[PDB]
Amino acid sequence: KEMEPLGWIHTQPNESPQLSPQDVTTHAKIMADNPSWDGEKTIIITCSFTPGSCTLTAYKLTPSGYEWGRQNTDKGNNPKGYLPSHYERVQMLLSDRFLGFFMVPAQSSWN
Amino acid sequence: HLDHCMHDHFNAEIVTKTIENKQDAVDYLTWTFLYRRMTQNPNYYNLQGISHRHLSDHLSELVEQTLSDLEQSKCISIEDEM
Amino acid sequence: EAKPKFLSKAEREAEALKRRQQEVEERQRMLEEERKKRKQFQDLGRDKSKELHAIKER
Repeated sequence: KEMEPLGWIHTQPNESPQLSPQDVTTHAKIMADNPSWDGEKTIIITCSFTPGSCTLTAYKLTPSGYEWGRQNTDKGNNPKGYLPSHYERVQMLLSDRFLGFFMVPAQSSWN
Repeated sequence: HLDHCMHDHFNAEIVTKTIENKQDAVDYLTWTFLYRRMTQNPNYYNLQGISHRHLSDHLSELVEQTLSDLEQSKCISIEDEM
Repeated sequence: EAKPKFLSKAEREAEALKRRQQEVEERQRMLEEERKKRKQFQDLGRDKSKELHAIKER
């Protein structure tokens, strides 16, 4: 409650130069169902597993992308009407200067 | 560690008429090391800030707890609640 | 200020009630401005060069 929802992070098996259409539909369904998710401030960090490393890319939804992903039902890898104007890469950077924490479910675990 | 061992000296300054009201109980408590350490290490003393509101209300809760302990012991008497 | 004033327990909890009413009012204000930001985000998707060249060449 002291913090605001900044979106979500997820891992990818391998690096794509574009945001997934499943990620923009997931982000826009979460936005359409939760009014505490401001589309300017919420992102999708993708931690793609490159060889021996991790490549992190944060993406934001444009107002075109939230409208398309809200109306979308095609859960495939190439749905109709999916453009690279549906997202914009936002600046994301790392830190030794402060520490974050985690929240797991209480009764069960996360996986 | 005066906030746990307070009631003796509050009773003693009350019978001296040093503490004649609860305002002078806070004013007497400002002379202690407890007041000087509540502003430098607040969370040792269950404080939440070094501001005048936090410090004044924690001192006022301290004195109105110890004087409730002294009036419930019938050691002192509180008129007009002050 | 400098000298901490005594505040009575009724007065202390009245100040605490007024404080928590204030910050629940700014939480409500921030939530309805969040609704405003959300509606705003939602319905946005629904000679001279030659004379400078002359100065640079000079």
